[PDB]
Amino acid sequence: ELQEKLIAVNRVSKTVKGGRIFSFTALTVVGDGNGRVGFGYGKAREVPAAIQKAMEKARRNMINVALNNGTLQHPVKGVHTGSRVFMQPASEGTGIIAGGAMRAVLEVAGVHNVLAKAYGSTNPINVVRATIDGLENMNSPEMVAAKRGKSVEEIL
Amino acid sequence: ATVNQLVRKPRARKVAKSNVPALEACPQKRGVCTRVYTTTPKKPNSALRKVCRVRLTNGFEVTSYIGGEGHNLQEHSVILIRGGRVKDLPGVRYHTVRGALDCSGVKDRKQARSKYGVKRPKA
Amino acid sequence: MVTIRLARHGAKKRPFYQVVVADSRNARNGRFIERVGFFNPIASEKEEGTRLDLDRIAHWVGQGATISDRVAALIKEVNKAA
Amino acid sequence: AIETLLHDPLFRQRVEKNKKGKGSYMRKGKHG
Amino acid sequence: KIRTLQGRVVSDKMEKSIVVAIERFVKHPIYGKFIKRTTKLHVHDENNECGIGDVVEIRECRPLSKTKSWTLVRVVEKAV
Amino acid sequence: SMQDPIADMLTRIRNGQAANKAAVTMPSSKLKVAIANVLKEEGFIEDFKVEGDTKPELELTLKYFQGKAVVESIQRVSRPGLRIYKRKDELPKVMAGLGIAVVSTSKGVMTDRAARQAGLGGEIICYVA
Amino acid sequence: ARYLGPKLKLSRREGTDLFLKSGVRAIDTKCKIEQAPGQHGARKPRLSDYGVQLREKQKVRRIYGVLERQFRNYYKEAARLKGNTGENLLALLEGRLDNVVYRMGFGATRAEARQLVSHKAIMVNGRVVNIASYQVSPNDVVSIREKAKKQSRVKAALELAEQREKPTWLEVDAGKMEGTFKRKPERSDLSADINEHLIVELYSK
RNA sequence: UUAGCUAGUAGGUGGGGUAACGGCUCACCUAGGCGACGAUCCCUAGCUGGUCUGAGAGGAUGACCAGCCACACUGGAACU
RNA sequence: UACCCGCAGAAGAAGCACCGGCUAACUCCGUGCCAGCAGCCGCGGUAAUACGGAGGGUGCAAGCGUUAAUCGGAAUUACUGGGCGUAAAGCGCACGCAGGCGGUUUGUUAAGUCAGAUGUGAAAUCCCCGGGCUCAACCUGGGAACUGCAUCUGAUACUGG
Ligand SMILES: [Mg+2]
Ligand SMILES: [Mg+2]
Ligand SMILES: [Mg+2]
Ligand SMILES: [Mg+2]
Ligand SMILES: [Mg+2]
Ligand SMILES: [Mg+2]
Ligand SMILES: [Mg+2]
Ligand SMILES: [Mg+2]
Ligand SMILES: [Mg+2]
Ligand SMILES: [Mg+2]
Ligand SMILES: [Mg+2]
Ligand SMILES: [Mg+2]
Ligand SMILES: [Mg+2]
Ligand SMILES: [Mg+2]
Ligand SMILES: [Mg+2]
Ligand SMILES: [Mg+2]
Ligand SMILES: [Mg+2]
Ligand SMILES: [Mg+2]
Ligand SMILES: [Mg+2]
Ligand SMILES: [Mg+2]
Ligand SMILES: [Mg+2]
Ligand SMILES: [Mg+2]
Ligand SMILES: [Mg+2]
Ligand SMILES: [Mg+2]
Ligand SMILES: [Mg+2]
Ligand SMILES: [Mg+2]
Ligand SMILES: [Mg+2]
Repeated sequence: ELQEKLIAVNRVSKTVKGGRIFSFTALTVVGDGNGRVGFGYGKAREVPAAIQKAMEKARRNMINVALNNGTLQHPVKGVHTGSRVFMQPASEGTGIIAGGAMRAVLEVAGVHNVLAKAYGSTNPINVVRATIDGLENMNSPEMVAAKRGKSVEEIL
Repeated sequence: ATVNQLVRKPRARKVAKSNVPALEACPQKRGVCTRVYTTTPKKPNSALRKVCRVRLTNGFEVTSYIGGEGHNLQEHSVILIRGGRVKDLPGVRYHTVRGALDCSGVKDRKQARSKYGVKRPKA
Repeated sequence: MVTIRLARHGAKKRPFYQVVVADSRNARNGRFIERVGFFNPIASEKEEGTRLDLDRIAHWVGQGATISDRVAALIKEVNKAA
Repeated sequence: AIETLLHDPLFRQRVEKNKKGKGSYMRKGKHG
Repeated sequence: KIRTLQGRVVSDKMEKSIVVAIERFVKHPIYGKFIKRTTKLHVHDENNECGIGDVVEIRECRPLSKTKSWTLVRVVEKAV
Repeated sequence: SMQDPIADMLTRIRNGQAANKAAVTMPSSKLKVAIANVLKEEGFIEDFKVEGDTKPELELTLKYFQGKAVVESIQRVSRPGLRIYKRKDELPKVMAGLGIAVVSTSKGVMTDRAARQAGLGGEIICYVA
Repeated sequence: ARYLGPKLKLSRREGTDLFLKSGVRAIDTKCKIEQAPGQHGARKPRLSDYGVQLREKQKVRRIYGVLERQFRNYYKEAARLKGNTGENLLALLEGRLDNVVYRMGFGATRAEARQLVSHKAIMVNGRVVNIASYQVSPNDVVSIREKAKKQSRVKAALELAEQREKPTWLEVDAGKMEGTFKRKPERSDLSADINEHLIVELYSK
């Protein structure tokens, strides 16, 4: 019951006296189709192993996200390193309007409707992180009410 | 950057010049083959790439690449150039249209025929 | 002078006329003072083919404006209907 | 005009790029 | 109940005439800053009552000269 | 020099929130006081106390819920360099209605929602998320 | 303006049964439905993000027998209309006259239905309609005209339909050969496997 | 990488002229007027409703249709 | 003329681009840094999914490709919406006119600001709800919109005087 998407796999090298030692990084993400999402970044000498590692990493250190129905609660910006990332809640039926790495994270999270742009860098690893941050910071109405000492009716 | 600054002196749009200026915003132009000759490309490539120096209708002397396997162009042969620059070649910014004016279609070609001015074979 | 007249505005072979107050010198479909109704000869059953803002027309007439023959006819028809 | 013919870039000494040796390293293969 | 503009008198050298700068506090189209833009006007005044640096109220009228199509209605704060 | 006082106040508040300070004092002004009151009403601060005769100090008491701050973000919108006025239809919704936008209207300073209800726009002082 | 070629090939490509054949004979018997078409069928390459969406789009288009420009137009219309976009699009697709006919059971296949429509067989509120792309509104009775009522194909189609699952949103008479389009269908009435959302996404890049 | 420009020039008086106000024009008097909120000079260009693109803000554009302008072999001029 | 009815018989009616990655679609043969391809990265020097042909597929379809040109993507002139220690970017340092901005209280004014009304903002176009051509495009009724300008009547927190 946890859908998992491998966002990207990338070959990285460490030079040694002999020559180049290659290795593979694999950036995956997992989620339950509701709030919970986690990204994993696993590295190994062969790809499948790396992917597995990434998956494992994802499965621990998840994070919950308040979702008003199928979408976000209000427009949120998230940043991390180079990627800065805007994501705005949307009407039913619009789908996930978002690019690449960002899309994948959203999909697993179980947001079905978003308008989302990635400014700055689009380094998948950074962008996913940024997205996660954005999701995390985003607060629900109830939460806000609790914070402020009011009812959800009073805020609307 | 400052709003005041902007007001004083606003933001300049980066004026991008054309890469095919001898066309003069035309989709093709006619010209005559002043000379026709091979040229070697730059590194890393190797070839004898067929090119023609072309005096265009609008005064401009350009040099136009000649696509396809084989061609008929001589000096004083009227042809249609179209824009498109061969990358390996320094100074070439235009292709001849094959199958327009004196430039003939490519012989024996049976795929991408339209790009090489070739009619559909009857059988 | 100012005239009340038709102004061909439709498709090819399916003309829909607009009735307009307009200086006579101007072109048929060009500049006009006021659009005071319309007329549709290719009108189906169960729909108003013609409709004239009659008060406006009256006012224009008073002011001292001619009425095209067709427009006059239309007006008459409207009156009859009423 | 033979010397000039020999001179032309056409007839410049090509050397084949390595695949396993010194210039071995390709960042991206011919196919993914 | 007439359309009338205020403004300072920039100059009063030419006779039966003054030039009156009218300030207007317009919003910028793009940047949304509010700029003070200025409109010099050649205004007619019989008797030459206005001094320089003088605030003065003026109305629009039929053209009295080439450049002159505004006439003054009253003077205010003529201190030097 | 000091050019914007409201902005300064906002900044102070933000810093207090950051630094887990109980209270945040500053020189008082009427507008500032009004803003504080508005905030209190909306529930972003606990209390404000203006104190003094000759030179009175406003003293806000910041709010913390479950460790973290309540005033999550707080921006000056209009500012001396570049003012912003808004007609009642153009009034913003901060955080899609969860946050508030303090707006100075002819019937006093108030939250955006209040202004909307009234049926009047005005100068947009600050957003508070 | 139509796909005239092999029908089962398309189905194979898709993966699923597109109902491009009458449903007398099970699709497995007519073709290797699992294996994709061509020389490189057995190989199943891992499909891209764009690619899956594209495939989905094709599937829907294939099902209804709609070329691309028309499809695009439909999508645009859906977008314009109030409410969920994908759902709207689906509804629009359904609303097509030929589709309606097929649903009723006067054409074995959608293609057949389309053909019938073309060949002046289908009256819509007593007026012969020839356009397959015609949108059938609510409470629009839609019938075979008396000339085409005698055709053996029509009865066969009806029979086939009777075996198939009936749609709730129509109401059809086998004896009278006339059906009433009662209401535009809710998403729940249509097939669940269609990921309209993917299609929507595709037309936003 | 165009900084100064202007003597009917800016204003006044009085004649003349116009369907009409007006340096529109003439005579005399005053010495002004415009300009870094870009005058003057140079290059380009018919303007608008609109069109295309864009999430928008913008950007580009101004075929067709409609409004306005100017022109009618080139340069002048009047007559009716 | 549209439209309708009858007649015959699958009869008269499918192509163009692409298939190395970006980008949906892969194999065999020939050639072998040639011939050629190419939008970018690049491919080709005898096992080429990148050249040419074939078979197979993919995408569009009475069109399909190329070229030109505009906006987009380009937050790559950044008002919305960027930056300047080392990536391009802080005048060598000051004074200072014009300009921009301006602590705090009360009164007043009402210029900015906000509200409401009036006049205007041509028609068409765009958008909304409808109607008419078998459908559509197209035509079309009514609305909304035309973010503005001017005036009048209020409001006076904020800015200005
Ligand atoms: Mg970058
Ligand atoms: Mg067609
Ligand atoms: Mg929609
Ligand atoms: Mg005189
Ligand atoms: Mg006189
Ligand atoms: Mg943009
Ligand atoms: Mg001539
Ligand atoms: Mg002449
Ligand atoms: Mg592929
Ligand atoms: Mg090719
Ligand atoms: Mg061989
Ligand atoms: Mg080979
Ligand atoms: Mg090789
Ligand atoms: Mg090949
Ligand atoms: Mg571009
Ligand atoms: Mg831009
Ligand atoms: Mg930058
Ligand atoms: Mg350096
Ligand atoms: Mg530097
Ligand atoms: Mg320094
Ligand atoms: Mg102050
Ligand atoms: Mg006012
Ligand atoms: Mg108002
Ligand atoms: Mg209009
Ligand atoms: Mg209709
Ligand atoms: Mg004051
Ligand atoms: Mg005041």
